[PDB]
Amino acid sequence: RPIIAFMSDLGTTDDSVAQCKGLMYSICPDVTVVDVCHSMTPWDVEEGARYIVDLPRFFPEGTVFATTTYPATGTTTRSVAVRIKQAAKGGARGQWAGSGAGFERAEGSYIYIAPNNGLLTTVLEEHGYLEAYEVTSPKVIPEQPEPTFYSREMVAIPSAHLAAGFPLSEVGRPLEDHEIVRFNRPAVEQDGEALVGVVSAIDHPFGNVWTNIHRTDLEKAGIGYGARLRLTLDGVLPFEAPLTPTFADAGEIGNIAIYLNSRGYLSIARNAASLAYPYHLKEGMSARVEA
Amino acid sequence: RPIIAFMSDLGTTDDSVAQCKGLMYSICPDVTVVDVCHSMTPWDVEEGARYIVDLPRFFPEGTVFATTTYPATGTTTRSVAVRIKQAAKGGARGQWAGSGAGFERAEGSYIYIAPNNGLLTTVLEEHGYLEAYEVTSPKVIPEQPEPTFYSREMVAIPSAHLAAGFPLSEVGRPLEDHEIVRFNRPAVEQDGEALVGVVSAIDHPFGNVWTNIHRTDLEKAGIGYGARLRLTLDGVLPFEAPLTPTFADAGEIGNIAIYLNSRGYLSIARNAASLAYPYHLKEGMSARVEA
Amino acid sequence: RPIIAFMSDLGTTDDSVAQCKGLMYSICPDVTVVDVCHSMTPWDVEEGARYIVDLPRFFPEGTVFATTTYPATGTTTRSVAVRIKQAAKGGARGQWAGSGAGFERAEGSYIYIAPNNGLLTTVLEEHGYLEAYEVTSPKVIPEQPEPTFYSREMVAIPSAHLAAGFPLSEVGRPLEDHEIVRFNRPAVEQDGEALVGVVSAIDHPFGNVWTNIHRTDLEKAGIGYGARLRLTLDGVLPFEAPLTPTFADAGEIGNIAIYLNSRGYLSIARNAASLAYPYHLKEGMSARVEA
Amino acid sequence: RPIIAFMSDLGTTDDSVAQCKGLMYSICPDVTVVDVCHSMTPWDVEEGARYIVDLPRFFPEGTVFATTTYPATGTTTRSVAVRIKQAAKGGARGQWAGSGAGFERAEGSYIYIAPNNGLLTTVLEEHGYLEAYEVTSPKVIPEQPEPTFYSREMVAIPSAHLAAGFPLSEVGRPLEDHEIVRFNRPAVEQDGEALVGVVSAIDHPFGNVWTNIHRTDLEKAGIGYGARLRLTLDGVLPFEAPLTPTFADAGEIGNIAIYLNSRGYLSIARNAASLAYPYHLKEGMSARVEA
Amino acid sequence: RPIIAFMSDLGTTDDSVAQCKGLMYSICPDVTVVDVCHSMTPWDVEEGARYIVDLPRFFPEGTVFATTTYPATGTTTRSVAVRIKQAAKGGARGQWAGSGAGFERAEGSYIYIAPNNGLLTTVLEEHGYLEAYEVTSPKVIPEQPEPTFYSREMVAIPSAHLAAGFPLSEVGRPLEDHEIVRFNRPAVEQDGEALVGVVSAIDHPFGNVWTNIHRTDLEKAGIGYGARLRLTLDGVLPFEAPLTPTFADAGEIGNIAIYLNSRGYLSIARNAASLAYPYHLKEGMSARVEA
Amino acid sequence: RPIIAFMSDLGTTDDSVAQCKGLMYSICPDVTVVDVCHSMTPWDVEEGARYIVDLPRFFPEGTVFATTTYPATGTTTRSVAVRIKQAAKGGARGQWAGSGAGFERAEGSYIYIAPNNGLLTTVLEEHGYLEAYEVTSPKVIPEQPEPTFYSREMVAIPSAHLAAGFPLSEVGRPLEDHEIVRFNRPAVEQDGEALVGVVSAIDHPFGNVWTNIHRTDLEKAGIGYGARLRLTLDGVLPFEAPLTPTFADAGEIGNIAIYLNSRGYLSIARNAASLAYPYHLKEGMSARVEA
Ligand SMILES: Nc1ncnc2c1ncn2[C@@H]1OC[C@@H](O)[C@H]1O
Ligand SMILES: Nc1ncnc2c1ncn2[C@@H]1OC[C@@H](O)[C@H]1O
Ligand SMILES: Nc1ncnc2c1ncn2[C@@H]1OC[C@@H](O)[C@H]1O
Ligand SMILES: Nc1ncnc2c1ncn2[C@@H]1OC[C@@H](O)[C@H]1O
Ligand SMILES: Nc1ncnc2c1ncn2[C@@H]1OC[C@@H](O)[C@H]1O
Ligand SMILES: Nc1ncnc2c1ncn2[C@@H]1OC[C@@H](O)[C@H]1O
Repeated sequence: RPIIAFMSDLGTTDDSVAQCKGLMYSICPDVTVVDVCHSMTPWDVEEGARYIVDLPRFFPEGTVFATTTYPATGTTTRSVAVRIKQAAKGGARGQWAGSGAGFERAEGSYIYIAPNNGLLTTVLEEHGYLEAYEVTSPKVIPEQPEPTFYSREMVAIPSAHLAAGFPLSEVGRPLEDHEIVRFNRPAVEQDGEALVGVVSAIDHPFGNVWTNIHRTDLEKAGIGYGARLRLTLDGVLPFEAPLTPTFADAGEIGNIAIYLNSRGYLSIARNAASLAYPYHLKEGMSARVEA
Repeated sequence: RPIIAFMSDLGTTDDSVAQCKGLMYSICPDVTVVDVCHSMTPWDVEEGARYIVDLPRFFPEGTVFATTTYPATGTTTRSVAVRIKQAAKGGARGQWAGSGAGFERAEGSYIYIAPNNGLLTTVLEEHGYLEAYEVTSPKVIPEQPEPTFYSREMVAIPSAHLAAGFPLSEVGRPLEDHEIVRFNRPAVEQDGEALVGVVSAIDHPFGNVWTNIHRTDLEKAGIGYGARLRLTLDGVLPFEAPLTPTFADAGEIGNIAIYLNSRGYLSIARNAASLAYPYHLKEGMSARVEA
Repeated sequence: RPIIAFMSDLGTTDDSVAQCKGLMYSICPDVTVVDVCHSMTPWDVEEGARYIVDLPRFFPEGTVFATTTYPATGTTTRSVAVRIKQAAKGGARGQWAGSGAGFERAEGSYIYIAPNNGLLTTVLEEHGYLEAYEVTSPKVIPEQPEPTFYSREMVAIPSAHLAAGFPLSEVGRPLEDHEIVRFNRPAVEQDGEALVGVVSAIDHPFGNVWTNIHRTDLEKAGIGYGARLRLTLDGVLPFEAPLTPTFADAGEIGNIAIYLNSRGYLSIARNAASLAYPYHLKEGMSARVEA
Repeated sequence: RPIIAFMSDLGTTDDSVAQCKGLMYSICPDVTVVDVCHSMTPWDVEEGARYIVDLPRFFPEGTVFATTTYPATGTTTRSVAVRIKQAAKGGARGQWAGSGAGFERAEGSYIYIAPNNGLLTTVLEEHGYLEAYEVTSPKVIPEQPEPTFYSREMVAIPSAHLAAGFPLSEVGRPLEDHEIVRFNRPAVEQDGEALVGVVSAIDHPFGNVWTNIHRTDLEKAGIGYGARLRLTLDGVLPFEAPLTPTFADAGEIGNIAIYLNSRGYLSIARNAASLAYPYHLKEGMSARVEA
Repeated sequence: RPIIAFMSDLGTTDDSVAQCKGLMYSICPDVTVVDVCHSMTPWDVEEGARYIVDLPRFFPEGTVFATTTYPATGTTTRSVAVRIKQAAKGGARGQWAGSGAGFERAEGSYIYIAPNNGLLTTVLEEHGYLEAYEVTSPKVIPEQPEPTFYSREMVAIPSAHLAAGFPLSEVGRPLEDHEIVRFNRPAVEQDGEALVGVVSAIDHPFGNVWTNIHRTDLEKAGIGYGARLRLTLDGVLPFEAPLTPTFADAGEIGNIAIYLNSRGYLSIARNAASLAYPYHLKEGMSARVEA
Repeated sequence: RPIIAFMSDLGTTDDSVAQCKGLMYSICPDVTVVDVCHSMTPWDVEEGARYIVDLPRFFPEGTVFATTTYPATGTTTRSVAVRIKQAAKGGARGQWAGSGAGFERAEGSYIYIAPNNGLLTTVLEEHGYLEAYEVTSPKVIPEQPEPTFYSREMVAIPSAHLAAGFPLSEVGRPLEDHEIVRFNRPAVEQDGEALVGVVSAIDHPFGNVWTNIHRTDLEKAGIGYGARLRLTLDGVLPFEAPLTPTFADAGEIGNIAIYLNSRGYLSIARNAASLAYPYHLKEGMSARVEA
């Protein structure tokens, strides 16, 4: 029962994803293809990273993550296939996912395959890796790859072989760490008592505002649930609420909640109302938080 | 062979649904997860209800419906899990779904699990139920649920246990009928000869206009197929057409068709043209029909 | 391991696709339903055709394509079910899909079931067919089909029977060629030595512009890779670039690439930037190319 | 004391109109320049005609109307200057404008100067004319006119000379009637009992809907104030109301009023609410009235 | 040198305002018509009132304000014409307007003529009046007024007569105070020591936000310039700044300024940037201020 | 008969402009106020400059240009009042404006009064100046200026005094050239045979594209009417046409015209169609022209 969890920038409007999947079932008949999402901003590797980084703990060990935005499609670039180390806890607390105490996931239990364009930056940062290979073997990629469709040729296709039991180390040569492209993650800076970050994401479809200010950034400033915060967005929008676990703690529908999102990050929202949408709050806006 | 049909407000733009599915495949390795849709207006329980009420007769017996919009996520609230009674005939004529004479579905064959926020109102109204349980057992939900993600913790996760054969009566204590939250459904009023309802939905992607005026409401003012009807929307934009089975009966493309939709309700459309969109017709607009 | 690849105009916003899938699993329990897309412009048979024409080669043999926009729903019209002949190579070079030299598909290995409304025009043209039948048997369609939902009644339900091994020739009588509705595709017309076609698609989500000017139209005009092209769109907007295999060949991010798409047609893009969106380029705009 | 009323497509966003006015005050120091409007759809002669046809009876005798959209700017074309015959009664009843019994205007009291591109079609149709001259004399136009600004050179400038008392017959040679460009006006057709016209204008800023069905057309099918009428727009959106003098006769705010507008034409509106805007009703939509 | 200052809801897109002006010049040839604005939300008497209430002090004595939105056009309603009492100081400090110490205006120096529909509510409140009359005399209005155009018939035309020296008291009978329709203005309400009002206007084209919280409301709460204010808008968006005289006091371009507008009310802006537009702030949003 | 030509950023939607004008008539009873435009992008001094720079030749000598966007309102900044030197020819040719050979305007014949914020940069660059004074005298400005309305206090008010004959040199102290704020005009660069500039303006309401590439830039590259040009916009849109005097020279409606606009600058448009609007071409886009 192999699983490919499939995240791409291919959209939901044509047969692009179906082509990949058709090939996945062709190569790995017993595969279950699980869509992550296909609507990421094309070529936004940092956004794509966000949709794939917290996946492992939710999936059975041995799951293969075929994750791709491939702007360098048709070039001599080749994908990277990595076996991660830690599946890694997560969420507002830092816990295993599932009922009871959650599913503890073994180490070295997930493979990601992606363009080597930095899409896996946070995956490697947060999970670490045991081994990483360039995907070159004609056994797992086309000998004549479609130039404009490396997401299919260099990710979907080899992902299905990996899911089918194709040995990871046989995809091509091992890559040294410096050969794995990374994008830079701008740090949350200490600017006084304040933590200064950005709006990392508008949380669709709700219009919640996600920051790159992590629980760990907060914990080491002393900020926990109950702490009375000023969260300033866009330089000019204080917001003031206690840090609370959830939206409803804000009381009346529409009230401001400052909370920790399911990924573990400082967030702001309204209670059963959209914060971001009516006021056109966007990713990239500044986010400062002080107690 | 078990099936969970999954309806949420989680959107299709990030890994939220994928996190749920990964846990569903984790808990119930043989499961098939069928998306209903994930694009409902967040927190709009009445709209979510529309997407799930007609589902049972389409699905194999034993299907679990994991249905969720969870505005009260992170609160002490707990989901309700119900075995419905009748799968119930549906459509313009009221029939079993499928080839030949349709597939008759044994009673008690489907479980819904949902926030106990009234999402299941029309499910219970239309199918009845045999048993209802609060979902509280740590065998089916996290001991430390993500405060902001009860749709995962309190729906997706225990739905997978239910699909995996976890005895329904073991999820929590039985709920009495008055403990199951219901929303109020606006009645269709008789106003003289007229029937007064509402545009209950714009039928995307076609821009057909669905009202809450049922066929039973029509055959109460004498109205069957063939009847010249006047249908006014938003109080001002009126329409005249016979009540016909389908769009093409309007004749020319763009012509107004008044019909019964596939859920049995008085609707208005253009034949192979959008009615709602050019005129920005919206859900919530008054709808009056008179013969 | 039966597969139904499912392409409809049903959208992704309600339970319509789920109703179809439920019945698919009801009828063929071991089936895997693979979504192609569901977001096509309703009733645009030419567009629906693009999303289905090059599917066969990507899918395991025996795959059934359930492909439907059904504007004549509720009429006396009946679907056509065809077994196509050659699975047919594609891409910018014309190959079999997959790793290695790709995966050859035996002839007569795929069935399409569709409204008989021309949706299968390009499938038949490109693949040929071995047998075509009207879908009328109450073994495979409802005796009382829902008038407004033939996509489910006359495509979804019967496709599942076909996926389950119901003999194709027993679905109804054989259709002669002339009985299979076709749409006409406008030809690429000559104007001096310029090729005049149309923008056949904006390739979402990338904003690439696809024209109906094929590789054959080009190399029949002595235009090969490396050729300096002037591409005018909408009779106004001119672009000049050499013909190149892929986007990154344009050089800097945002530079114009004129290339052949993964479907084999003259297309235009910005490199890792969206061309169509900032300029509000649309399907149906004229496209003129010249050396 | 001379007045030039100035209607152009020059917009209100730059100094274009101001350049015209400066020259108008330069040439005719005592002049009063009255803006009609400057926001007409560029090059839409029929729309510009609407803005100028009803003007004469409102203005003191001797007023010059400088009316211009000039798509043929910079060509050998020359403006036409005409002394109209009758100032003509107007409105729903047809009357002189002003207090008491209105201000009767002597015949031959108004001059229009315009591109000879049909802008004056309805002016001539409704007022008749006494004399018409091509505007060519270097005493009233630049010897070296700005190619792209004939609205200034060939309208604003000579209009100011005319206001300054430059003899009209001295502007150029007389034009014969066939040399004055006219546009074709769609006739109002009798279709059974119905009258078929068009939405001739959306009446901004109110979103009232003006048709080209005249009161004379109405009192030809027997229709006067009080008559229950059915009015359909865009073929599909029909409306029923008595024909009433004014909006408030509809009773409640938002209620449909069918009336004769201030230019004598069958119109539809809501009472103190916008009709056109919520429904995106547009000029050019068919309009059928039947009693 | 008679002046009519003209404020209507007639828009700037057709000949409506020009028809009025033509008649104004017909009746009072030496008149200067000064446009206030013509773009007010149709029928929004409260909004119309804002554009006219502080005019008198800026205008030469004897100016007539012809001020009209006329939703009850064509009814038995007649306009009111009033001579106001004190021309009344204004601004953020309360002064006479002009160079030097400004220009004092004699009392009883201005006439407003308007629908009797409350448009003059704040004019009367702020200025008082010496005399008020119903406008009925066929000397100043048409005997056959155009039903849909009372703004012209019952405001424009009679204002020109008044501008021309037609005795005010001869326009019709005197109206008692109670006969002059007033609208109610919602009060700034107390909540703790916070002032709760509304966004009374988005100050176009700047995107400044004007509230109905007046200088008096503030310094009645012990809020003076230099006071640190928290201004929450729409019950969501918080801003903090000291109260300052002007925008540039915020410092950097784009910084928040909370200030008193040139009309004397608490307002909020970005310095030389638009506040309202990026945040889609609207008139009618709640505005809460607190020290 | 003094004239104030009045250009501001005050908009057309409230009483702001009327206040200024009221004061202008108060101070200079016999004044004619001529609106330039009031809809400039607030605080965009370069845009405002464009609306005022070519004004003088169109106006009678002695005209006063009250031109203002005043983001530094309420500060210790004071306006500059300048008497220009050359009225300066203009247009595609470089000619005097008016009928015959045009109105030659004497030198030193126009005064501009503006904030000293660089709004007059091009005015001074193109016309030169004879004298310039800071506007400080309480005879021409308020002693207590409205902080947020320096466009009225420091421009409209003193402009009316200047129009009334108030001696220019008495407004305040002479300013040295270095005290007159200028904005930088980026030069058109010679990059080969090419002239590289920008899109300086979208020419509303037509959607023509104006560049800052001047006839003088062209003449000294040898480019005149008839020259076959490639005009590349936005780096990726060649356009190719001869440089022609006017739009119609492009032939068919919608054809590309490259021409010299009425201000003397290289421009591109379609013939009686909008170039900029359908494709969302904007100011600030690159503009290269080569023969
Ligand atoms: N204009 C463009 N530029 C660069 N890459 C593009 C592109 N359009 C699609 N792709 C890539 O092709 C493989 C997909 O993943 C997508 O990122
Ligand atoms: N701002 C908000 N307020 C309340 N509930 C929210 C919310 N954002 C997401 N959810 C709920 O979190 C679980 C999802 O199903 C969603 O309904
Ligand atoms: N207004 C309309 N006119 C014609 N066909 C319609 C329609 N709405 C839905 N359908 C068809 O019903 C089956 C779906 O595939 C869809 O194409
Ligand atoms: N649909 C409508 N309802 C009510 N009044 C209207 C209207 N259209 C224009 N007017 C009024 O006619 C005089 C103008 O001032 C305008 O307010
Ligand atoms: N938010 C703002 N910031 C700076 N100046 C502003 C402003 N709103 C209006 N003005 C200026 O006030 C005088 C007008 O000319 C305008 O430019
Ligand atoms: N692109 C274009 N094509 C044709 N005429 C145009 C044009 N832009 C402005 N004008 C005309 O130039 C004089 C104005 O009145 C306007 O109609």
